Amino acid sequence: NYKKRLLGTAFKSSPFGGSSHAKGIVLEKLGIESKQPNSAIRKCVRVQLIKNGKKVTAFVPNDGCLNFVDENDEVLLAGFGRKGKAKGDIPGVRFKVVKVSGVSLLALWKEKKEKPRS
Amino acid sequence: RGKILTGTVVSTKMHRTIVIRRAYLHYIPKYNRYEKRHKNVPVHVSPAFRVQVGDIVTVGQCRPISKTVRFNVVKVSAAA
RNA sequence: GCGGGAGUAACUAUGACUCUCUUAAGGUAGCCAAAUGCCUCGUCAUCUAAUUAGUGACGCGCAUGAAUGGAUUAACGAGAU
RNA sequence: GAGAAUUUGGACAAACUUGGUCAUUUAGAGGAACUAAAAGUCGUAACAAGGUUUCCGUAGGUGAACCUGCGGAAGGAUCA
RNA sequence: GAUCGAAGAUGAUCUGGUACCGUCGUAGUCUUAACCAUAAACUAUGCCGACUAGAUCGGGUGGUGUUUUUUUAAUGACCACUCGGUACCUUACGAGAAAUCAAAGUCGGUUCUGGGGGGAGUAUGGUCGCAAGGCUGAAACUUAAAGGAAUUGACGGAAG
RNA sequence: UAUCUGGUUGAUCCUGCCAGUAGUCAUAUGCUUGUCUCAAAGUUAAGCCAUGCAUGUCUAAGUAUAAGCAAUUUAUACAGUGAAACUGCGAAUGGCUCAUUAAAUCAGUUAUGUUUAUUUGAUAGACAUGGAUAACCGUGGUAUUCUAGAGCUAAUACAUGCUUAAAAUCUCGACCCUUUGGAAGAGAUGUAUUUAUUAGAUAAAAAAUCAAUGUCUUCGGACUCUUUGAUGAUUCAUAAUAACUUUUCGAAUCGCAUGGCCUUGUGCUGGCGAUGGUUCAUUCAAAUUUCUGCCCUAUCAACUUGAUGGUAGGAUAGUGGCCUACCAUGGUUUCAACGGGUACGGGGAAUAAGGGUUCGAUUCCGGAGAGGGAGCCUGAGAAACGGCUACCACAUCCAAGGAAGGCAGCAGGCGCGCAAAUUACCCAAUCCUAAUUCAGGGAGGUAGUGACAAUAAAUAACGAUACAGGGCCCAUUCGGGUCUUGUAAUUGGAAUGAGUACAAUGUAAAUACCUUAACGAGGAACAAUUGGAGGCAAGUCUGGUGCCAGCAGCCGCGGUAAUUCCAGCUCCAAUAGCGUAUAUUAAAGUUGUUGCAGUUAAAAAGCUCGUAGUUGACUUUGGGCCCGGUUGGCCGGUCCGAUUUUUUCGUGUACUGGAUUUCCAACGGGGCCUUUCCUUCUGGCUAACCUUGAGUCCUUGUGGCUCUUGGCGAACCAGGACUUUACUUUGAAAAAAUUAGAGUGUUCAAAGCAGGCGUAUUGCUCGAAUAUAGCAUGGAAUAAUAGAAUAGGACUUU
Repeated sequence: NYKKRLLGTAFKSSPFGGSSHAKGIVLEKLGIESKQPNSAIRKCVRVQLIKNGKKVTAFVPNDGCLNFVDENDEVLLAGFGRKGKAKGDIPGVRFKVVKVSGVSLLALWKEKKEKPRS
Repeated sequence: RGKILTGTVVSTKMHRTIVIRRAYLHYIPKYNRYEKRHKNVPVHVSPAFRVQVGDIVTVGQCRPISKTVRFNVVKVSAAA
């Protein structure tokens, strides 16, 4: 048949499959800086997946600066940057870390605050 | 099947049976331009053998005297 | 025929660039530990019962450099691992 | 006359082993390039006619953005 | 190989001047044969056919009147048209984001081509070439815009 | 039938990408967590699997444990004319999975050369005999699997056809015959189940019809082939034609209930039910095959010898390269072969206004697979998940000799992962399997688990009274009316969901029981949270922190007065859901078929030329070919009956709507294809048009007038019928008016109407098939001759 060569829409995500989230055993906990318009050291982790086996960097927001996501943490990894564009301040991250989840539930939640959860 | 289609002879050597090429005029659904097909249809003549190569012959169903050769040709029209 | 001494970039670490001395005046395209390397079992990957060859680079160039020429690049041998 | 077992011969299907050839993936000496990122080095190339009008193609040469030969365009006003 | 000159060699200019400028000068520039085949190769507007007001150059015809002029061929002068090319100018209807166009308005038959910027006309393979190189031709990744039409004002070793 | 907003700027309008608003998902994660009905619940390793279970059933198939014989067990009124054992029938059904498969798969529509346990309809036959054999008993070999010698015994298991008292009648053929009959054999047994003709084709044995010998005869007639085949004929089947479609084949077996007469070697016969071997049907199911349509990649272009096909045998249930030998050299392909990569396919499911785009879960239909690879048997059906044998790898048992295994069946274990449920209950109901009773079913019918989703109740709402404040209508200004962010030990209460006791009800093997009313008690609409507040996007103020702590989908905010961080109070929106994440579609006219641009934004190839391909000015026509409908076949709703019902089920008919997109047929097209003329002295000779248009009649629909509404005249639309003037080649005419003659397709079968007759038959119409300027050539008429067919007559040693 006829058509010009159309490419289907591609999410800029190195994990694939048909899965929302993913487990990952982690290497290190980093604290990287950012691009031009904003300062502050923003926290990240080097998540290596089990099923897919890809190296990704993920932003860990939390009300805990040195919150527990260590070297060998079984952390759950979601989207945010898969959904929408990738983040402006600290580029490279396009994955956000989920709280208290997975099989083992090692990575902790937002602490020192007593507004409703999230 | 029914109706008498076209069929010009391609292969002629042997006794009784030949091969014909048929052509059709089908629409390709998204184009809406016409196309044309090829099909190898083996077809039985007679123990007399009256066809040449080129002959437009009247096709129709008859006995499977071979499993693939269900067609017979009765009336030869052209000669080459 | 084709240079020395001195000072200098966040931070381990380096010298872009700048000054000064000296002489007639101080080198490009491209490549490197050599039929040439004091220093050197240098430094790293792969191979090997050990394996420095096979083959993968490192940069720590005693002392690479366009016509008695760099460089593109197929065929052929009682010549070399 | 029959059944079991043994031997010889014919034909069929597929596996296993060895060698050659092609594609893909991983490890990898080694080699070339890009993107992002503060400060630097050297020149003022581009930007007003930026004080030699620029840019693109192509060829040669230089520490360096570059300079020069040749052609053309308006991406200099106006239909050059 | 006459006339001018990339590269190359001296003089000058400048903070520097591997340039502009001036003195010289090699390959080129010219020629035959063969090759590579590109240009901001241009009307930046594909080809072919029919509908819709207004120049100039070439052909053919007319001007019972006037002029040229002594082989009078004036081919002319100057005017009417009728056809093709149509430097083009100018403009109503109409269209468009607008400048503008006068079809780049608007229509068909057929063919080519586009789907954000950078990465890229690159990487790699195929194919062609004697070689420089041509033709075909992506992705990872990066980014949130690149771009067109039109305005105001400052400035000029711009003009009045 | 479709509504866009924000972000490129100093501002504006285009171009254009991105981000967001919506609907959806077997869902996953954070958070909160109060119920129910219905539905759904391994997407990753078709990876490896422990243990229990998923496949049985009849005693109504038999001997028949009496008469005679060991031991043990069960039942009784007494007899137990006893059973649980050994045999036979199913395991190919059903359930699970998508590895594989661009396929002769599958999907539309069809076609022929077969098979088919069981079921179902009909005829005749069903006789007469023989030998073994488990179970069982006494013993014996092994760890187990597996069994060895020996004795007794039944059958519908198995194998012969030996015997012939008695034995009718008919038909057919050999031997033998004075041809009259005789001996011997095989078949048949009242009434019933599509044809004719022709062409091509296989095999063992027997037979019909005949050719090729021969003989006897009162010469009338009658006999007669080891073997071989058919010029011809017969029989089964197919094709073609006269109307079509579907279905259809090969060697005995008896047991049981009841009973009168008769016979009996004491086992017949009669009646009735049921089974088995044959013969021919029928139903249901499976094979095999023709044609059309198929995904991407041409940075995959050459591929193909058992390959295309014929010839013969060989093989098969059958068509067949299914297979081989020999021969020819073809077949496929740019209309995309072949290769590589990817993938089960359809009914359908989601989204959309539709077009389309993206998918192929559950359900249902078809195919393919059972640790890996191979082969076979058994059987009607298997080259077989719970069948068998050899081999290999794994894990397991073992006396070390050797054995036993395969969860892509259910529940569950381990590993993989974002992640997905009990080692539950049961044969009641439906359905399948076995004369019925009745038994089996991890099929199925149910239960348990989880906001997984939809749905409803929904996140709560009433009659009456007291008091305080601000706004508006009216006001006689005194008050009165309407109306609710607070408040009160306010008062009267009413109300679900659930538990518990008692009564009442239906199915049960089990878990949890339903419904109404009275009385008492407890709890209470079974604790409300989540998200947002700068613009897009409803909604702001005050403190605290100070580029830190932090938030971020986009553009951005935080370094001292932050509506963006953080907490409060203060607001908005929805709610048992709320937000995030996944991914598809819409937004997107951004791959444009419906429905897109190219002077300057991205975009006309440097220019000519030309092949394949695509497209086509034009007169008159029917046929042929092709494209496109509209109508009928299946399903749903409505109609009808039962019923409380618009639930739901069943049947018949009509209407309407939707779907599979392929065949047949009718009716009007569009596109595609076809000539003045034509032997010659000579005369020039012979013949003609589709249709359009107009008129008339009838029928239908609309509008006007009129009727409570149902009638009437005219115009116009559409359909059907009727209708000639007309057209043409020629002659006679002084010319010419005019006139005279002829023509306006053919053939066949049936059905209707139409002259004269009972009919026949002719004409016309309706429907099909076939063809659409003549004089070289071909057909018919006419004549001759040769062959064949058909009919009639004269003859015949026919």
